[PDB]
Amino acid sequence: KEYRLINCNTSACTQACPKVSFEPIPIHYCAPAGFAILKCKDKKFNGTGPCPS
Amino acid sequence: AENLWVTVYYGVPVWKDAETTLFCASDAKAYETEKHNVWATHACVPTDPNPQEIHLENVTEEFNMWKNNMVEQMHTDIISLWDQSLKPCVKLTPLCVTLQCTNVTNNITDDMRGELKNCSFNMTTELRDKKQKVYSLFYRLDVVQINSNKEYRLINCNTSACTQACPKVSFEPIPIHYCAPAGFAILKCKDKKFNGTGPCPSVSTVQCTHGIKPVVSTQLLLNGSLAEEEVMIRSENITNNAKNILVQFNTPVQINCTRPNNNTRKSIRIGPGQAFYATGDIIGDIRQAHCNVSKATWNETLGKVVKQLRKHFGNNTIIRFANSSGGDLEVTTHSFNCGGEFFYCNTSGLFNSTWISNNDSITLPCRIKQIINMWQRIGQCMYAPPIQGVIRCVSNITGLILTRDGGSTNSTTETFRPGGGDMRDNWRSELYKYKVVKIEPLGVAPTRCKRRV
Amino acid sequence: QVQLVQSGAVIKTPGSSVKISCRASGYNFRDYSIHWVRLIPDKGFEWIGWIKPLWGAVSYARQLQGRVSMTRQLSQDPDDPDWGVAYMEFSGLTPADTAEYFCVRRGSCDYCGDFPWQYWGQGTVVVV
Amino acid sequence: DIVMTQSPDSLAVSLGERVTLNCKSSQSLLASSNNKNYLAWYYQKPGQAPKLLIYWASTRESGVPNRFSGSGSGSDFTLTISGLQAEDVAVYYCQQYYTTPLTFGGGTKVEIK
Amino acid sequence: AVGIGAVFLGFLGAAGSTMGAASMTLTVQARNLLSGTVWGIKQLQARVLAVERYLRDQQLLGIWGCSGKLICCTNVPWNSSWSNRNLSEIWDNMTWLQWDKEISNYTQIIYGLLEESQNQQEKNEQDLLALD
Amino acid sequence: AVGIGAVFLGFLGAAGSTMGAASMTLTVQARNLLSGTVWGIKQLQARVLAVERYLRDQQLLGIWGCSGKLICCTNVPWNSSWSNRNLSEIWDNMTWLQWDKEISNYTQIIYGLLEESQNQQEKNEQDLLALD
Amino acid sequence: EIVLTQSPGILSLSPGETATLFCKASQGGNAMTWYQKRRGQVPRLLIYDTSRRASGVPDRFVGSGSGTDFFLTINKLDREDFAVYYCQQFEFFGLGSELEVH
Ligand SMILES: *[C@@H]1O[C@H](CO)[C@@H](O[C@@H]2O[C@H](CO)[C@@H](O[C@@H]3O[C@H](CO[C@H]4O[C@H](CO)[C@@H](O)[C@H](O)[C@@H]4O)[C@@H](O)[C@H](O[C@H]4O[C@H](CO)[C@@H](O)[C@H](O)[C@@H]4O)[C@@H]3O)[C@H](O)[C@H]2NC(C)=O)[C@H](O)[C@H]1NC(C)=O
Ligand SMILES: *[C@@H]1O[C@H](CO)[C@@H](O[C@@H]2O[C@H](CO)[C@@H](O[C@@H]3O[C@H](CO)[C@@H](O)[C@H](O[C@H]4O[C@H](CO)[C@@H](O)[C@H](O)[C@@H]4O)[C@@H]3O)[C@H](O)[C@H]2NC(C)=O)[C@H](O)[C@H]1NC(C)=O
Ligand SMILES: *[C@@H]1O[C@H](CO)[C@@H](O[C@@H]2O[C@H](CO)[C@@H](O[C@@H]3O[C@H](CO)[C@@H](O)[C@H](O[C@H]4O[C@H](CO)[C@@H](O)[C@H](O)[C@@H]4O)[C@@H]3O)[C@H](O)[C@H]2NC(C)=O)[C@H](O)[C@H]1NC(C)=O
Ligand SMILES: *[C@@H]1O[C@H](CO)[C@@H](O[C@@H]2O[C@H](CO)[C@@H](O[C@@H]3O[C@H](CO)[C@@H](O)[C@H](O)[C@@H]3O)[C@H](O)[C@H]2NC(C)=O)[C@H](O)[C@H]1NC(C)=O
Ligand SMILES: *[C@@H]1O[C@H](CO)[C@@H](O[C@@H]2O[C@H](CO)[C@@H](O)[C@H](O)[C@H]2NC(C)=O)[C@H](O)[C@H]1NC(C)=O
Ligand SMILES: *[C@@H]1O[C@H](CO)[C@@H](O[C@@H]2O[C@H](CO)[C@@H](O)[C@H](O)[C@H]2NC(C)=O)[C@H](O)[C@H]1NC(C)=O
Ligand SMILES: *[C@@H]1O[C@H](CO)[C@@H](O[C@@H]2O[C@H](CO)[C@@H](O)[C@H](O)[C@H]2NC(C)=O)[C@H](O)[C@H]1NC(C)=O
Ligand SMILES: *[C@@H]1O[C@H](CO)[C@@H](O[C@@H]2O[C@H](CO)[C@@H](O)[C@H](O)[C@H]2NC(C)=O)[C@H](O)[C@H]1NC(C)=O
Ligand SMILES: *[C@@H]1O[C@H](CO)[C@@H](O[C@@H]2O[C@H](CO)[C@@H](O)[C@H](O)[C@H]2NC(C)=O)[C@H](O)[C@H]1NC(C)=O
Ligand SMILES: *[C@@H]1O[C@H](CO)[C@@H](O[C@@H]2O[C@H](CO)[C@@H](O)[C@H](O)[C@H]2NC(C)=O)[C@H](O)[C@H]1NC(C)=O
Ligand SMILES: *[C@@H]1O[C@H](CO)[C@@H](O[C@@H]2O[C@H](CO)[C@@H](O)[C@H](O)[C@H]2NC(C)=O)[C@H](O)[C@H]1NC(C)=O
Ligand SMILES: *[C@@H]1O[C@H](CO)[C@@H](O[C@@H]2O[C@H](CO)[C@@H](O)[C@H](O)[C@H]2NC(C)=O)[C@H](O)[C@H]1NC(C)=O
Ligand SMILES: *[C@@H]1O[C@H](CO)[C@@H](O)[C@H](O)[C@H]1NC(C)=O
Ligand SMILES: *[C@@H]1O[C@H](CO)[C@@H](O)[C@H](O)[C@H]1NC(C)=O
Ligand SMILES: *[C@@H]1O[C@H](CO)[C@@H](O)[C@H](O)[C@H]1NC(C)=O
Ligand SMILES: *[C@@H]1O[C@H](CO)[C@@H](O)[C@H](O)[C@H]1NC(C)=O
Ligand SMILES: *[C@@H]1O[C@H](CO)[C@@H](O)[C@H](O)[C@H]1NC(C)=O
Ligand SMILES: *[C@@H]1O[C@H](CO)[C@@H](O)[C@H](O)[C@H]1NC(C)=O
Repeated sequence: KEYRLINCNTSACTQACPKVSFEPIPIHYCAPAGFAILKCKDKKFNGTGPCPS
Repeated sequence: AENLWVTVYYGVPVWKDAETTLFCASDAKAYETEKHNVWATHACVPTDPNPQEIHLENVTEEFNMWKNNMVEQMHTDIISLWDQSLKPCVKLTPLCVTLQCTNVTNNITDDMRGELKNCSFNMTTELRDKKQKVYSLFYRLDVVQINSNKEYRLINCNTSACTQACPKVSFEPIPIHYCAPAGFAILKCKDKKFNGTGPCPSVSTVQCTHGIKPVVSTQLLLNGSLAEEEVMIRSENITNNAKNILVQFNTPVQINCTRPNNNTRKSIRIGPGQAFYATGDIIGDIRQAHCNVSKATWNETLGKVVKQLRKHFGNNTIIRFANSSGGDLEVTTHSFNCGGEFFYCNTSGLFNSTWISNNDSITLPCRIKQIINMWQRIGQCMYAPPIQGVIRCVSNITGLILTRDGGSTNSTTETFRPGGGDMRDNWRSELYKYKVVKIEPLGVAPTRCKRRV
Repeated sequence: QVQLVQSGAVIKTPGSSVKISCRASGYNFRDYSIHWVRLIPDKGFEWIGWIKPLWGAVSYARQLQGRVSMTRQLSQDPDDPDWGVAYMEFSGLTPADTAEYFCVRRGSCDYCGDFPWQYWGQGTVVVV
Repeated sequence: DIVMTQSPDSLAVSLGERVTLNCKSSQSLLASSNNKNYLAWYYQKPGQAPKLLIYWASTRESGVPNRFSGSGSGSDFTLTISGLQAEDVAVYYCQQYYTTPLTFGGGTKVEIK
Repeated sequence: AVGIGAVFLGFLGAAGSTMGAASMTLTVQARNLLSGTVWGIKQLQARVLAVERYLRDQQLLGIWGCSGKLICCTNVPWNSSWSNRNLSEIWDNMTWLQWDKEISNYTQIIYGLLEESQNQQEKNEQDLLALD
Repeated sequence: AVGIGAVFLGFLGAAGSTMGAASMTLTVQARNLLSGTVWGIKQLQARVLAVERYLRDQQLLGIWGCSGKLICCTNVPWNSSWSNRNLSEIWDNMTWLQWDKEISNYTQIIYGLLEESQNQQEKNEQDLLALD
Repeated sequence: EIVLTQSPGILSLSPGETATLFCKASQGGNAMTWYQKRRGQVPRLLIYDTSRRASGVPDRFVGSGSGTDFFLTINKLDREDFAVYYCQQFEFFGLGSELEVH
């Protein structure tokens, strides 16, 4: 009864380094100069059509 | 008329202190060499030696080499640039192998020890089927015995695959000029008696720094910048004992250093386009690598530095010099690179002095390592290939890096140990003059004129 | 967090050579110097010596030279480099050396000097 | 929008000694262009129209003596009193005037214990 | 206040001279302010920092009265609460390195007044053209 | 048309106000238009796109009459085939977001006339200096 | 060597009062460090650089003075704030200023 890994015929499998963690930390996506970012503060806004606020 | 009107002026000469990234530059003769036979020859811009400076009258800026920037930048850049000349090189993955080591063919003395081991091992050939048997010569400091039979291994077989230093690229120092970008300026202190702290009365602006040959030496910093007329000792705070004292003296001390062993570089084929340069025969006598300083001029410079050390410690102070208290190899014994060869030379003959408040030459022995752990990284060692022939080099002892011991319980004396420690004490002895400032135009001032509509 | 954790207390004979370790964890151990300082009853704090653990550069108190010896053991792996072990072999034990010993570290602020010791080990009580 | 949250709900102390109060903002009110910051610290008596105490997040109003200090920049702000009087023991307020809608703090009712 | 002299008169040469004498050499510091496998990124971000700083300073000038004058006068008066010192003891006594510290606190109070006076002068000019 | 008020008056604050009222705050959008191992390339090309756009707009201004005025008048008359609406119903009724759509088709017809009038005024000025 | 001398030594004060602790340096021109050691506990950095407070210490510990005269002023003495206080200059120490409860 001899086995193998399932990925022995597609790739050498890179170990995730135990030093680095996979926890989520919040990203802020900032715009460069000349561009702006608009946020919709409307309550009943389904993500399509005119936002009044 | 007593009402003044404000006016903004552009191009106003006034600066603040700032932290920016200076860029490297080399001389035109340093730019002349090519193909990365040294580090990064075309990465840096060419410039003149002794770049242009103008003097600033009636100006006074306070300097501080200890809270200075751009020694951090030079330290980071020289570490990263040391790393970037190793990616094309050869990893010694197939050489971490069982070494069957016997003694070198020599008249063995049972009291002393042979510093060379003749080690045979299986080496993989350029074909992946056949392996060969090949021998080499290693030092005691590079191999350790794993537990009749006598089989060894390398000391770095459990931490890293050891990148061979490429024999094409050389490790000689070539002077870097650190040039400022637009909007920034660099100020140099031309004052004589300036200890690197406080107001400098005579500064001059300059576009690039003067030439800084990158030397790697823990104790006894070599080929440095000489002082003007007397020995100058420099420290952040004298009474703190955990601060190093950087001693820069006037006339340099000539030191000669040599390996008199005539070696044979022998090539071993690891794989396709993979060559390991090992030691072959020792042609002739098995002699010990060493260095010489002059006895008389070293006693002279020690008298000068005691004369200058008695200014901060009172006149009736007995100044004595003893060797390093302990540590690793390259923090206790003074390290350098004599043309692609890393020496570790014993300084116990130098710092053996006592000083009361009333044709010879010192030989000092050296060890040689072939694998090194520069800057004490976690997984990056470096094999260094052997080089042909007797190797001698001449250098100038420019200064010292001293450290006072923790004097308490009525210290009638104060003693001084040599010590390398951080490399930045080596780098702060060259950028002690300069600082970098941000030039800010658009001053604003009152004068007696309203704009005519 | 930054932790300096020592070995337990010990009872030694007059003339021995005691060894006290100090595992540091939670920071880059190659950066900060480790000081050793003692406390004697009815004598107060006495400084023993520091070590720079990047190369093990030691410096000792003047009246304790020839008796103390400091070494270190770094972390050699690319996965857990945030620990280290300092050592202190204090030899030539007399009954005047009955004291509580401490491995300490400076703070990590930009005006913290070498000697402004923020972090402190729990101390090892040594009775000779 | 911008939430202005005062950290205590009340503060009942004796008279004569100093106190201190805080107002945290959900958004950094420090205007990067003017390099000056936007808090109005108000003071409302029982049954009275309020008055300003601190403008530009640090500066006292005329008619207000030297015993007040608006302090702090960025996002968290501190009104420090130096000496309490009997005329002072009523509700304080913090206000951002950086954007629309103009939102106030919760109102820390300081009285005498 | 310029005379005949053959010395180079270079960048930051009159930084220690009095500010009535460093004003006669302001085109030098204006001139020497712009032109000057991985390291190209460092050099390139240094160059774009240089041109960004030059554009920010030229934009601060341009929203005021002077866009390319390099010496310009305006219509806000010198509030004597700012520096409370005589006119004779600035242009013949102090330097720009020393005058920078004495109004660094009152800086950014002045710049808003400069923009305010320039916007008011622009709308007055627009109305004066409009009534014609 | 400016008054006393303590609110911040920030970038794109008067985008929905009428264009006779957003014209009193134009230095704010002019100010907040320039300053703001692989990712340095993305940040760096974003910064050079910003300074390139600023230079293109300043070049379009500079080849016209105004180089740093931020409100400038010129000598081409408003062709009433472009917008065919009253003066009272633009500065008190509509916004720039709504006026942008109504002359976006007639844009680039106007800019050539602006360059033409500025080149003709430059050569008339050169000839008027030349006859003296 | 820097001989440090602490002047009050044993001082007994009621809780809610203020304490002033004096440290005297034989050589001036340097900073002073203030530690607190409670009974059977690990010492804690209170004050470094003669005025700066450490991380996690309340505001009522006020360091002051210069030259040879160094003051530690505690205001509104808590019950926990009755311990031994030490002044450090570079590697030297005082003999302890015990603060006892009246
Ligand atoms: C402190 O400063 C001194 C002064 O510069 C340094 O001394 C020099 O050190 C370098 C490198 O260590 C020496 O360079 C090497 O010299 C060897 C001796 O040959 C010399 O003499 C012949 C005949 O006159 C010349 O043709 C030759 O150029 C040398 O001047 C050479 O064998 C070496 O050349 C080999 O390696 C290079 C590497 O690229 C190849 O290009 C060559 O073709 C050849 O294979 C090399 O040139 C230099 O000679 C030293 N000068 C003096 C006056 O002694 C110290 O090293 C420095 N201290 C420290 C610690 O750096
Ligand atoms: C740097 O260099 C110094 C000197 O250049 C070097 O110090 C020497 O180290 C050795 C051992 O490392 C010391 O010990 C000697 O070792 C031999 C070995 O058999 C002993 O026999 C010697 O004893 C003789 O001398 C005694 C006293 O005179 C006699 O009582 C005895 O009967 C023997 O005759 C001796 O102990 C040696 O003493 C020192 N040298 C000096 C001057 O102290 C140092 O080790 C080098 N640094 C490093 C890191 O290696
Ligand atoms: C060993 O010597 C060095 C070299 O002098 C010395 O470094 C200096 O430390 C001081 C702090 O001890 C640094 O700070 C300055 O201190 C002076 C005098 O107090 C003032 O100009 C400034 O401090 C003011 O502001 C502080 C906070 O705002 C206040 O707490 C203080 O009371 C003052 O009002 C300034 O910050 C100084 O910059 C360094 N100088 C250098 C060149 O490094 C070091 O402290 C000495 N070691 C010891 C243990 O004293
Ligand atoms: C500074 O100088 C002193 C004085 O020479 C050095 O002390 C000496 O150190 C050596 C080790 O390098 C000692 O040698 C001994 O050799 C025996 C041989 O078997 C070995 O078993 C011992 O463990 C020890 O290695 C020597 O006794 C010692 N001498 C004295 C008087 O202490 C010191 O090493 C020098 N420091 C440096 C950094 O060079
Ligand atoms: C999301 O809401 C929008 C309105 O804002 C809806 O869009 C309109 O839907 C009606 C039919 O219900 C159409 O007659 C309109 O033409 C739509 N307007 C637009 C602008 O699309 C939309 O149907 C909603 N979507 C969902 C998934 O609920
Ligand atoms: C190192 O050891 C090797 C053996 O592994 C020595 O090489 C042999 O030397 C003897 C003596 O002349 C010859 O007869 C053999 O033919 C050699 N064998 C090979 C494979 O070369 C070598 O001489 C030793 N070198 C040193 C410096 O000790
Ligand atoms: C070969 O090297 C070994 C070491 O691996 C030598 O063995 C010891 O060497 C030391 C110093 O060289 C002597 O003090 C010991 O007495 C040696 N051990 C024995 C059991 O004699 C060995 O002497 C070297 N030479 C030979 C010919 O084997
Ligand atoms: C090189 O490889 C050879 C063959 O793989 C090794 O020789 C073997 O050594 C073991 C242990 O002594 C013996 O049991 C085998 O019989 C040997 N095989 C042969 C073919 O000789 C040898 O040890 C390796 N190393 C060196 C230095 O020669
Ligand atoms: C380096 O020189 C400076 C003077 O330029 C010394 O600094 C002064 O030292 C005196 C005491 O001797 C103090 O009273 C001054 O306040 C210091 N001034 C400044 C600006 O720090 C300094 O002590 C010297 N340092 C060394 C190591 O010799
Ligand atoms: C080191 O050894 C080599 C031998 O490999 C010496 O080179 C020989 O030198 C002699 C005369 O000096 C010539 O006749 C030979 O042709 C040389 N042989 C080779 C292979 O180069 C060299 O001289 C020795 N170096 C020293 C300093 O003694
Ligand atoms: C270090 O080496 C230099 C050679 O590079 C020695 O200088 C020579 O000294 C001899 C006398 O001993 C003179 O005849 C030579 O003319 C000198 N040559 C040069 C180039 O200077 C120096 O003496 C050596 N010093 C020591 C301490 O060994
Ligand atoms: C060590 O310093 C000496 C000066 O003390 C250097 O000698 C000078 O070298 C330059 C060119 O390198 C010559 O122009 C001078 O004439 C030399 N002066 C003297 C007095 O010799 C020497 O080059 C330095 N380096 C070494 C390796 O000795
Ligand atoms: C790899 O092996 C598995 C198991 O036999 C098989 O399901 C899969 O298709 C194979 N993949 C390839 C690319 O051969
Ligand atoms: C590697 O082996 C040497 C020799 O046994 C030992 O001293 C060292 O601690 C080892 N390193 C590691 C990371 O195991
Ligand atoms: C030591 O003596 C010298 C005489 O050369 C004098 O200049 C200096 O001031 C003296 N220093 C002290 C501390 O007495
Ligand atoms: C110290 O000096 C003496 C005499 O000069 C010498 O005999 C001794 O070997 C020296 N010490 C060392 C460790 O070399
Ligand atoms: C600016 O503020 C500082 C700190 O309050 C003050 O010392 C300085 O005098 C002020 N500037 C002027 C010109 O008064
Ligand atoms: C511009 O062209 C479009 C498409 O032909 C047209 O609908 C629009 O009305 C034109 N613009 C104006 C202002 O008439």
